[PDB]
Amino acid sequence: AVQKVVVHPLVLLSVVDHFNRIGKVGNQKRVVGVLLGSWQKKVLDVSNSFAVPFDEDDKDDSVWFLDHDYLENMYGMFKKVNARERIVGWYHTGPKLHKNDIAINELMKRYCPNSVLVIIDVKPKDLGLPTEAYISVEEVHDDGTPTSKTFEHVTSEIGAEEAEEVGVEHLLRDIKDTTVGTLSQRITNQVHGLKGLNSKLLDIRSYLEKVATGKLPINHQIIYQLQDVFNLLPDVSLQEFVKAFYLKTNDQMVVVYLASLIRSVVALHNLINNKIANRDAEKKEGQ
Amino acid sequence: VIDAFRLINANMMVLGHEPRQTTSNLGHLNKPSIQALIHGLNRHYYSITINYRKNELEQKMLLNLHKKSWMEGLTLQDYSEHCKHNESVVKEMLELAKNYNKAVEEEDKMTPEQLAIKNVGKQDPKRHLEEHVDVLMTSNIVQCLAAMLDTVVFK
Amino acid sequence: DKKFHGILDQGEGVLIIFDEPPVDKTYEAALETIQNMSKVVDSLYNKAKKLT
Amino acid sequence: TRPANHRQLTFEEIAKSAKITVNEVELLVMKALSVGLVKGSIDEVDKRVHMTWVQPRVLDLQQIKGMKDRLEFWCTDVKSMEMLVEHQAHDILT
Amino acid sequence: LLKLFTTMELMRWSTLVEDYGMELRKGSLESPATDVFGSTEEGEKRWKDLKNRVVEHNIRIMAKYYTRITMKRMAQLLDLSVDESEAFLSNLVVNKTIFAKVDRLAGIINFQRPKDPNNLLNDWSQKLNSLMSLVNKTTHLIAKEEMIHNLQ
Repeated sequence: AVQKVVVHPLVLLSVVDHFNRIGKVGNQKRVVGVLLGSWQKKVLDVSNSFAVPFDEDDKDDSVWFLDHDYLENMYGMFKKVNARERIVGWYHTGPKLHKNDIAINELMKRYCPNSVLVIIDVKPKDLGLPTEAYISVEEVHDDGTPTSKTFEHVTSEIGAEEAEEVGVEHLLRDIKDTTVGTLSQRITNQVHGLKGLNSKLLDIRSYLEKVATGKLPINHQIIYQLQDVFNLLPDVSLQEFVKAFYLKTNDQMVVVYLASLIRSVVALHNLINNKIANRDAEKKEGQ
Repeated sequence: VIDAFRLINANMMVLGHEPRQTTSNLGHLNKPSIQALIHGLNRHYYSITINYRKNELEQKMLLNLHKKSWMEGLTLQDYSEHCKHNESVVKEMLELAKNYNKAVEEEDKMTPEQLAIKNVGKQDPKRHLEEHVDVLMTSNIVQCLAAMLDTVVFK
Repeated sequence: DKKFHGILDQGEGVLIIFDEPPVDKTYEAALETIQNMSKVVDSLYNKAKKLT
Repeated sequence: TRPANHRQLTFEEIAKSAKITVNEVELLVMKALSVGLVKGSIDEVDKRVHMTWVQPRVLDLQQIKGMKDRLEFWCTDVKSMEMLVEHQAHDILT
Repeated sequence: LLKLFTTMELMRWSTLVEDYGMELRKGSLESPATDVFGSTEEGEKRWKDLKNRVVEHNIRIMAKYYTRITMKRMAQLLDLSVDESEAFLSNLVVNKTIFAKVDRLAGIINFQRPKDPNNLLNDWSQKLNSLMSLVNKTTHLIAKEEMIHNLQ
């Protein structure tokens, strides 16, 4: 199992590039490639990738051709180029998982005993990362239903080598805004977090709408998880949590006040120095 | 740092020719570096200007780099660690306040070397005090706002 | 002598014992910093009004 | 069945519900906690069983709908503060 | 017996002795009974130590399950009188094995340490973090079920 996975800007760029290549060549709506990386302790760093010729139908959910001969040729060649980048999984640029994903994961597992799929949604997004990482795992159902292979999510994030960071920063030299300030950036992070929480709640609400109306069968694991969450929701009017909140709010506002006073004194010192310099310069000019 | 090149012909450079045609004013790349000039630029090879392609789509993922999940956006720092950090930082602020009182005293007193050679090798109470107030105020304001937003949204 | 935090109720004849909270060091440091920055502001008087 | 706020159970209530006595409800509650079906604590001085979590239970369609309404309320609150923060910090907010 | 001592639940020493005592301290001619509790000075000491271990187990269970308790009940559940029970609890507290404040006037014992604002807000923030993680997990389950039941 892999709890954490780090994808790289080179991987993202190559995935976008492969999607564009296939779009220009024909019309598939999805592209699949192989993903090479390292195995830092319980952390999968996927450093590179290469496209492989993949095709599938839209109806049977079983008619799909993946060229593992091309896969192994390209992998051995990339091994000749660089050795540390071993097969670590595969990627497919679908907006969402597919039925074939389990079979393709088995085909990859024929190569990597612990293969991690990463859906790299090439379509631009706003409230989430572009990579969704999954790992196949057997689901031993408690209700006696037969055990079946299923995809399990693993926390995925984007990280860069030193050179990758240098390159991406050069590319974003004029777009990325760095004159924001730490406080402004953190407030932006807070509002983005609120937006993400709202998006997750809206997804759950839509699923509940579908289930209640009847499109989706009752999923007992999901219902268990939902009621566990709703029970985990805290109470902020207990008359003891309120006292603790006020006590810590004051314990923080005292420090904020001290810092503000110190900043005010420093600003007054700067003003005194500036006015002293101004008078000295003016008097010397008048001399 | 990257540069494109193609080689000048020995034949032409001996038979008096410039192996580049100056139709445009695009020969102002960077005032080529002395390293390249001494290593053989403008004699055996020439530099070709380099630009880049902007798609506004790859740039979206390059921006998605450094991005933090809403978990991190809404997480509150460990309150015990936060209190310990505030205590410590206020302690260094106290010491720097003593040193700032000392420095402001013997600042206008004499300024022959105060300009540049009175802080080298010695701590600057004003600068470090500014740094401490900035960092602690950022932390405290951010955690207060996070706590309040959490108290409401997770009700 | 502060060898334990408690109060002796004579009437009933009992001994109440308090888990006295520790003294906050942040406020101690804040007050001392306020004093030192008051010294700084006095020095700022001295610089400014004499020069300004 | 009890809500998430007034989920304090008295020995008398549990005894009436389970046809046991207040002297055995205490052992019953400790057995429940040990087997892990519920989480909480017991205050026998006031004979109140504070509870904070129960084993997830199957829900009917009406219960799913009620949970959906609760989720809608939560989503409205989240959206309200998203809007408030954005509007109040619009200047600095990037 | 090992199961009883490794179970996270109370156990009365009276029933412990009744069910097991006759076949640990004596008896079991078919399967010789060990000498760990034989009728000799050291065996008596070991039996008293077993009683102490039983009381310690009961006190630990009550400490972890109870927010508050009265001595008249703690002694009853420990099969000791109020004086011996409170002396044992005082010994444990002094040794710092178990924390418990004993309000003798009201005849109460509470095993909960005084509420700290830091601890309270830390518990609240941990609840919030677990809630965010659980909503992420549940939405991943939503995605999985939608994948399985949406295309066909």
